[PDB]
Amino acid sequence: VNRIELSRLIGLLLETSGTNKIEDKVTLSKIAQELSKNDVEEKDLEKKVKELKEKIEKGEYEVSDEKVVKGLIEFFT
Amino acid sequence: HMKNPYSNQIEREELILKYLPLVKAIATNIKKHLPEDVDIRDLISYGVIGLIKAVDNLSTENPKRAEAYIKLRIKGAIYDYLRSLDFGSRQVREKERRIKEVVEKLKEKLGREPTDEEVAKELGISTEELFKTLDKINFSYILSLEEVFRDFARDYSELIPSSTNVEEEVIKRELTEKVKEAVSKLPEREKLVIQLIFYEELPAKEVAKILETSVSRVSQLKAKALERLREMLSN
Repeated sequence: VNRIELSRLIGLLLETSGTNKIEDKVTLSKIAQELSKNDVEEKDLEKKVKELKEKIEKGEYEVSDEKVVKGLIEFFT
Repeated sequence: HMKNPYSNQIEREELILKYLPLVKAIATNIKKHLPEDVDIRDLISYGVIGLIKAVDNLSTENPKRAEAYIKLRIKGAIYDYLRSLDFGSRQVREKERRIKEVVEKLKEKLGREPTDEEVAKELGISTEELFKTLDKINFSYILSLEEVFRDFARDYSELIPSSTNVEEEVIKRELTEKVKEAVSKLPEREKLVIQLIFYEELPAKEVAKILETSVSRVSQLKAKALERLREMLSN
């Protein structure tokens, strides 16, 4: 599944007849379903928020142009 | 040295397979700025098409460079699809105006910043409807800013493959410094919101809890900051 299934799904994708766009939309959806099957996104989200808020109120949080630059560049490029 | 067809086929699949986690990571990160209604499977879908195309049009033998290129095409394919949507529509821009007005009207009327429940009330909609609208508005500014960053990428992704590591570092430094110039011209409040959102990778809802304000407030600050950056980098 989390390997065997993906390889099989990619195989169906790269084989396109069978009417591409239609079939592929489903195959692509299945690939997406496999990649986000065990999703429990928030790992330390709640703690990170608290730690950050507590640090901002304690006046212990540095806002630098470097970090903002790293943020934007990493996100867009 | 020539290569057999079965081999080419397998190398390709392994390469696709190898980067699928990257498509997930990128879609998830972009999802933090999208209205809840946008299906991550759509993002991943387009992201995979982008991945396959990048793998095929690949010839660079500097792995880290192959990856940076793969990453770039994935984001590109996802933004290509999101931009084909109604994010920059007039109806969205109109709602943004109405919301700003409502917010400002409540600010004076209450002497304080309104809550999201209060903003949605003066508008005659649910808070879920409001959160969606603020997400579409904010995403429009993300798209516009992406157009700028893509203009840069469209140029340097044509140079780096035939450039040396030292030259690549120079090209990258010119980009970081150009962004650093624009960032420096942001108000303390906006800069702080931008850092929590992009450097800390926190959705607006989480930023609202940290700054002890409303989502509507964090959203206007994000939109304003994003608008500034676009004009700054465009000039």
